Amino acid sequence: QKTPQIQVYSRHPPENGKPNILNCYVTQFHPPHIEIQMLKNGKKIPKVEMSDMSFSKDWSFYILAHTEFTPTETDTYACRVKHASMAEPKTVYWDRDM
Amino acid sequence: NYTFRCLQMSSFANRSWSRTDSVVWLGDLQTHRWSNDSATISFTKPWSQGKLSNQQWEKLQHMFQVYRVSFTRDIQELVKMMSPKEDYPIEIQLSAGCEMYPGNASESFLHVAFQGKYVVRFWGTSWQTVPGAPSWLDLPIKVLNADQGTSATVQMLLNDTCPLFVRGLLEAGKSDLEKQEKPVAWLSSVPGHRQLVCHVSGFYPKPVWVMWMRGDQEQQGTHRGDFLPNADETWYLQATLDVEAGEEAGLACRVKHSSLGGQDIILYW
Ligand SMILES: *[C@@H]1O[C@H](CO)[C@@H](O[C@@H]2O[C@H](CO)[C@@H](O[C@@H]3O[C@H](CO[C@H]4O[C@H](CO)[C@@H](O)[C@H](O)[C@@H]4O)[C@@H](O)[C@H](O[C@H]4O[C@H](CO)[C@@H](O)[C@H](O)[C@@H]4O)[C@@H]3O)[C@H](O)[C@H]2NC(C)=O)[C@H](O)[C@H]1NC(C)=O
Ligand SMILES: *[C@@H]1O[C@H](CO)[C@@H](O[C@@H]2O[C@H](CO)[C@@H](O)[C@H](O)[C@H]2NC(C)=O)[C@H](O)[C@H]1NC(C)=O
Ligand SMILES: CCCCCCCCCCCCCCCC(=O)O
Ligand SMILES: *[C@@H]1O[C@H](CO)[C@@H](O)[C@H](O)[C@H]1NC(C)=O
Repeated sequence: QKTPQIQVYSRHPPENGKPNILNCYVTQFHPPHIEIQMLKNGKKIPKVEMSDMSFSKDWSFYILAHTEFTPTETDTYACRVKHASMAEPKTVYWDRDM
Repeated sequence: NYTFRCLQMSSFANRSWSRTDSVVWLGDLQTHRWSNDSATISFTKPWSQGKLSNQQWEKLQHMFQVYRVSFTRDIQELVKMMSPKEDYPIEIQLSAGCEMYPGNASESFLHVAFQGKYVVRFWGTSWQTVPGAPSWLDLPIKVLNADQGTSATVQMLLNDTCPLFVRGLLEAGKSDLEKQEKPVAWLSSVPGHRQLVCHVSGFYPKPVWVMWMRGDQEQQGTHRGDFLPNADETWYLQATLDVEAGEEAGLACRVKHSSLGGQDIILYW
């Protein structure tokens, strides 16, 4: 059992009011069963696309989730992960630079 | 030097629930997917059939179709046999394929992990446990090796089918494998020492150089992050530099990448 690492970053330079794509890359976890959500102001984004799960040379699993988004300076965005290795969901916020 | 990797992930939760999903990679590009939900393998590239005729592809797929059902029943049987020492849930992963070289191009591999630990490989003409694997695998592997037909097929697939197919793939997918996508960069920081961050996104292929400079002098504290994938088969990388406030002036992030052709990105703080 390995705990997932979560990295959240944008596809393009984040410019306020301009449509973009936010990525949530979840890696280094085992077993493969996982639930990933992306949040806008703490609320689940319904349209989220997920890559096929895969695994690395060390046998740990990884997956990419992404969703369309428009940064502003009034909305927060996060990726939230539920996995057996952790007693509670892990949420990581997009830091507005990444 | 391309590696072709077929990755199988099988989960067995109990006797009435299991799934097997596969993804196939040529270097860092996905070429096939096969979900437990689908009857047939899906192409993720227009060129994913490589140089195989419709008929040869159909035969290869039929073999994988039979294999997927057989594999499932075999593991279910291996558990019945070995239980209680090994019971559900169970995760099995298989990594199989070949790596192509110059001249006559290849080495093949088939590695198997149980519960996330590498335990078995196919090598030479038979399955073998790797040194340090648990002794309960002894009988299952003897039972598996008793299937001479499977061994012959696996040897063929690894020694002959895999390199031939991959030669055709490299040929048919040449334009994509050699595509050039340009990075875009932008700067940021968090506010007394500031961490400066140079973000580079949208580049393909993976090799890139990113560095903080002050004129022509390289900033040795430049720390490169991991390569992170974008969903559109391009890459993302960031490079950071710890600085003292009132020192950012003069600093610049320089980006070199094959797609730029001499027109490096240089972004001044
Ligand atoms: C797919 O490709 C694999 C290689 O990746 C082939 O595997 C080889 O298969 C051959 C024959 O089936 C094996 O050759 C035999 O080697 C024995 C010694 O093996 C050891 O020593 C060598 C180094 O010399 C090591 O590489 C190897 O790992 C072992 O440690 C010999 O003792 C054998 O000779 C005896 O048998 C033959 C008949 O079979 C007689 O003619 C001889 O007189 C003698 O009695 C034999 O030479 C070889 O070991 C395998 N290689 C490996 C690395 O395991 C598969 O055969 C191939 N399959 C297909 C269908 O292409
Ligand atoms: C993965 O796919 C397999 C094969 O399509 C499914 O296996 C069947 O499961 C049903 C219903 O539970 C059984 O009654 C059948 O006998 C199984 N068929 C074979 C040939 O294996 C399986 O349900 C799928 N797994 C999941 C979790 O959806
Ligand atoms: C032992 C594999 C050697 C490779 C043989 C060539 C097959 C190329 C086609 C790739 C599609 C296979 C999809 C993965 C199936 C699986 O492993 O369950
Ligand atoms: C088997 O596992 C599945 C998947 O978690 C579960 O839904 C089901 O309740 C389990 N029990 C059985 C034996 O069906």
